[PDB]
Amino acid sequence: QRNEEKAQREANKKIEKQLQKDKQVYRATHRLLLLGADNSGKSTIVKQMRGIFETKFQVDKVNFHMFDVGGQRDERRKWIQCFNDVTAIIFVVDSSDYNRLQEALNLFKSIWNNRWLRTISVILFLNKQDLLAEKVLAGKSKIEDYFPEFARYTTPEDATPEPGEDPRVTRAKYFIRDEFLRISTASGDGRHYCYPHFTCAVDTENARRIFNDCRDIIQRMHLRQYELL
Amino acid sequence: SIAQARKLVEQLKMEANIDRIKVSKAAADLMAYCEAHAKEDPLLTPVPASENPFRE
Amino acid sequence: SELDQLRQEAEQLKNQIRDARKACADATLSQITNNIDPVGRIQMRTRRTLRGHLAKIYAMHWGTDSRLLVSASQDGKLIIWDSYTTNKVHAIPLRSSWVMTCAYAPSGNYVACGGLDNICSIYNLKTREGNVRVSRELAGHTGYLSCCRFLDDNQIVTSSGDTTCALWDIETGQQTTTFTGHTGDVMSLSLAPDTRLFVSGACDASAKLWDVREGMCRQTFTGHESDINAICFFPNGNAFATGSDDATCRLFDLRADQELMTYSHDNIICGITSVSFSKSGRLLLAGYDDFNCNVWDALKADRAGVLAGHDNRVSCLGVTDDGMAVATGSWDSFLKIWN
Amino acid sequence: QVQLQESGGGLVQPGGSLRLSCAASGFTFSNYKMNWVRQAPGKGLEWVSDISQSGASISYTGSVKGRFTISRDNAKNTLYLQMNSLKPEDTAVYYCARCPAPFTRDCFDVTSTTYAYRGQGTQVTVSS
Amino acid sequence: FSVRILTACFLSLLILSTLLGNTLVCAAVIRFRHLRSKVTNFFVISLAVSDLLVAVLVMPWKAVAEIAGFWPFGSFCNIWVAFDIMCSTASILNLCVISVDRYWAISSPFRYERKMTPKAAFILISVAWTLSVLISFIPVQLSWHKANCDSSLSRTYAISSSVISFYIPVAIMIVTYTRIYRIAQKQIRRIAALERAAVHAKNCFKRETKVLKTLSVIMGVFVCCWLPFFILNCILPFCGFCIDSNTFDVFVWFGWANSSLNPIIYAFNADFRKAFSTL
Ligand SMILES: CC(C)CCC[C@@H](C)[C@H]1CC[C@H]2[C@@H]3CC=C4C[C@@H](O)CC[C@]4(C)[C@H]3CC[C@]12C
Ligand SMILES: Oc1ccc([C@H]2CNCCc3c2cc(O)c(O)c3Cl)cc1
Ligand SMILES: Oc1ccc([C@H]2CNCCc3c2cc(O)c(O)c3Cl)cc1
Repeated sequence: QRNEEKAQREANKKIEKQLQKDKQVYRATHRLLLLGADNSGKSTIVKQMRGIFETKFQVDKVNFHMFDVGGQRDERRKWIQCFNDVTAIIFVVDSSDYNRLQEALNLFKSIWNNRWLRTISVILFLNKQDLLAEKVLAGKSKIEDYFPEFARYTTPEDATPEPGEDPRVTRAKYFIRDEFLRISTASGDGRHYCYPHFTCAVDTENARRIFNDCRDIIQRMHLRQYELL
Repeated sequence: SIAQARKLVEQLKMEANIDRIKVSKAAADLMAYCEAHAKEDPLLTPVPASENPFRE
Repeated sequence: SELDQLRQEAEQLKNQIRDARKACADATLSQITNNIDPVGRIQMRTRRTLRGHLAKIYAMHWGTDSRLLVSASQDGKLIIWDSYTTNKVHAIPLRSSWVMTCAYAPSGNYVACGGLDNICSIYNLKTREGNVRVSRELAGHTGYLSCCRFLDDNQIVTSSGDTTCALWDIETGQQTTTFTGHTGDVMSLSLAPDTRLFVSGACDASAKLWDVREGMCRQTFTGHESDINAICFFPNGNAFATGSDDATCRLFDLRADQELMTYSHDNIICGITSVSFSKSGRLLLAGYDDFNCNVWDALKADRAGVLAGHDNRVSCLGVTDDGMAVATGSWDSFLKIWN
Repeated sequence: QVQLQESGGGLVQPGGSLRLSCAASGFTFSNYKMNWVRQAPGKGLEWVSDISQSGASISYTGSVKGRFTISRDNAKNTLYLQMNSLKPEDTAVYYCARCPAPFTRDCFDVTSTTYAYRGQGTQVTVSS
Repeated sequence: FSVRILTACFLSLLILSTLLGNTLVCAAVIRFRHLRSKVTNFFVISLAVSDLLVAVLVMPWKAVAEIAGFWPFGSFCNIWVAFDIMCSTASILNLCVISVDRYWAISSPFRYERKMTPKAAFILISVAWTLSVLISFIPVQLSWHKANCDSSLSRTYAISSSVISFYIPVAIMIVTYTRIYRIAQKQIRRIAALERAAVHAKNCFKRETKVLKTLSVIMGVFVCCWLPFFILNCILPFCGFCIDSNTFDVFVWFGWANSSLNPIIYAFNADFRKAFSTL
């Protein structure tokens, strides 16, 4: 029955041909994992990218697809380990609500120190900055009540505030960014880095930010590969 | 909750009525099963390469 | 309050169960098996290497013929390999690329897959057109599917991330039976050789035994220190081994309601991903996160050998129905056969 | 069987001092990161305290910063949390929550619905 | 004599080290199929094969000639000359390709992933080896390199072959590594800014040195091994101030010792280090 073995041989050849055809597309597409608590703006972000598990968008002939898991339960312990090969984790944080910020920092620390996710960079989107602006301008909710260190924090000199921005708002937002980078840098160890970004719900240039951040991630991965960095 | 507590209570009460055997009995059963199939396990007793499908 | 009384009664029942378990613990199986001869050093070598997957692998299952196999990777493909000649018989694309499980029907007529899509997809291998196509899509779970196994061509038992198991009839598409009682995510299940019962391990460090026909949790085992990732029946059918994240394997008996063996070493500090017995049940092959595989003597608790062929964590492992060879699939997108 | 039992707490005037002791049985207490989680009435569970395997790294919630002290004894297998100068908004049900995996600085125990490795909870109430 | 035995021992250690290193690099790929999967390993293997050929073909015969003091192989030497310039130019050119390859992997990463299929790597390797053969075997058999067989290279051939086989690789490598240094320094500036912000928040150069050390060693080993040889190979045919034959032999020995040194630099990646340790 050598004819059967030959038939299986061309079946195998066709299967490998189709597999290579799919492999080219798979290597040509970039996975992304979108994560963040509810009422953070992830739905607004994916809508701007144009509640759904999957989103696809193309920038400069580069194809990204974002995965947002909503159907799974609240526990994130074991269904996140399947995202160890994604290009980046887009972590969305609602900066306007100080009550649940500590949960966001704990989740970011858990992702950062994860044994299977130590190689995955995190792109941090501090959404809803305008609401934080009215919150700090009103003076009804003080950050010192939730974060005492803010009473003794000074705004960094490498800050680029918008024209007309209240420096109190700049100090608050950069204090949040400083907490997140403090969590990130403790065990950064050169493998993965965090990319903070300051965004609002009305922004239309978000897709470019992830593109630039992924370019930086791939450049730094290649640099670490050749032992330069 | 109360419903979950009642379900756990009834499940534990129903499970507590299961009759268990001595550890030595399970030990003897495992010994008999392992000795009854020791000669037929290719991983335990290495088979000749002539009858091994993965050797060429 | 009635809740406090129920909690106190449950604690009393747990104490009674512990006392009854300690009463039957007259001795340990280590003393009984200290008189048997060691199996000797077992050094297996990679006889076949199965390459072609694009991403990490999560599952595999050898069929009754001990010839064909299934494998799932995060590229959204199900590849049916011929173990003897390393040929590929089918390459089934998947609508959802995040699958975690596979099953091979005893008749060889169907394959199963499932994952984060919350859907159990059944594909018919035997088609009249020559091309494999999906047959049924089972929906109703609110959590990710972790493992699924066929009883026959008409009954499939599935384990989901919503802490529930479900016995489905493929034709009608309905949950014929629902198994509930687990608090944490249930990660793996195995069916008994007579298919009368099946055990499942969860993230609450507990395993539960279920009757397929009635859906009643007959018995429950605890003892693990962390999440359970693997489970498989002893070939006899009266015992099973479980792997956990605390770097320990534990062998329990169905009738004894107690823990029989604990397999651990001081130089291994990573969890166990897959556990399976050999044909005679003497060798227990376990996969570890430290990129290696270890074979335990299921009778003397001593390691009989290491399979260090993978450069990444091993996620799936399996033995034939004839006990002839063992396949290991790891996150490097390769399968390796050992004999 | 994993069993984390916490004790202490109850009704007390504001500004008092309370000690919470968590009893861990059935596992290796030294190899596990431990956390203290409280659930405010009408609000979800929130992280309140942390302690590492060796006690080298200690963290607190910003709100309870400077008022809560956590102590861990591996030999006795008991976790302590001492609270002083309580505020009227500090009343909640406190759970002794263990981090999921050994030899890891990672925790996902702030979950609300179900978590296996938590105790029943000790109620502490502050009022005039 | 003492000098003869010492030179014999030095040459024996040089050739044995070259064989050991390049055969180990080749075996790491022959035995392990995961290394050959990546595109850059194609260029690394091509360079390793070029260095192994350099060693096994060129070194033993010139070593025997040096020890005996005269060429004992008669008319073989002409062919051997064609076996030198072809094998050496394949060593220098491949490095160039590797360098430019790295540049793209650092400079245009997405286009590098989409555009460098293994076909492109095969085309680059084929171009390198085709240049190596067509600059060496064609002129040698047609007697364009001749102005014991110790024949001074003709003025035209020496300048032309030197220009191509060195000054195109060295210029390309210098431009590539300057661009890579600029990119790496920009990235290090960004990382240092973020790290300084984090440190200042906690309170309330070395990475640049590492980049400089790596680039300096990678460029400097190659330059110190090759450049003196090529400047002398350009000057001496033009006006034979001048140097003797022993100095020329020393510099060609440095040129071929670069082939021995290349495995340590270009082939001691993290993936390769495990492979050599296992073997
Ligand atoms: C011309 C004669 C003297 C020597 C020619 C040998 C050249 C063509 C050989 C030497 C080693 C060969 C390489 C050896 C290994 C590989 C990896 C393989 O996956 C792709 C081909 C590739 C990269 C070969 C390319 C061609 C190659 C470079
Ligand atoms: O492939 C090769 C062939 C030959 C040589 C050497 C040989 N040893 C004597 C010195 C010498 C050489 C070449 C010259 O062209 C020359 O003018 C001089 Cl003086 C090197 C590499
Ligand atoms: O008389 C002779 C002198 C030297 C040589 C070799 C020396 N060995 C290095 C390789 C090499 C040579 C010549 C080139 O012109 C060239 O471009 C290269 Cl790369 C040959 C004949």
